[PDB]
Amino acid sequence: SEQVWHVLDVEPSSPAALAGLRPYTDYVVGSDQSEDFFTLIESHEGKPLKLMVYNSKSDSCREVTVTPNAAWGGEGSLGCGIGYGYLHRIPT
Amino acid sequence: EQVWHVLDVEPSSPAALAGLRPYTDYVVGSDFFTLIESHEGKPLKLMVYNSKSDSCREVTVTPNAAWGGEGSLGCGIGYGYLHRIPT
Repeated sequence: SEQVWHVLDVEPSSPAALAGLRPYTDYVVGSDQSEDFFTLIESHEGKPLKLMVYNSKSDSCREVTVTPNAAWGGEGSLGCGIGYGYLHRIPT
Repeated sequence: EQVWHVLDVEPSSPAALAGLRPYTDYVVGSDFFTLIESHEGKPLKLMVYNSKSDSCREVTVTPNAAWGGEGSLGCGIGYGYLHRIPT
């Protein structure tokens, strides 16, 4: 129940991108109020969704607002990849 | 028709997190300072030209006056182009 979802690649102009979610430095640590991430994203299709987001480089938490939209034009409803806990990315 | 030249970009600043490339990026869309202030703690969509790629891309930055540093972006900005010479 203390699950963390690591934001990976963020497509340009995706719901995720408009919300300001940052590839590989941001982690979704909760909504603003008991549900997991995927059913939340599902159940807020077309509706704004508040999220609490930890960033590793700034080492700090912030509020972010996202509207999932399966019709944004690409894959999914957010247009990002997501990892469980932490995936280790090597900048090359 | 205005353009802003991105200069120095501090490590771990909102501009850095947005992926602003120092000295080669130019904000060419969506004054700029007012727009920054009015988006304190809020994502701002920018259209950015880079001079190595000769291509445009959408960037999203989230200014943060509290980022712990001067301003709320933590980059230097010039109007149009500032002719800096690395020496």
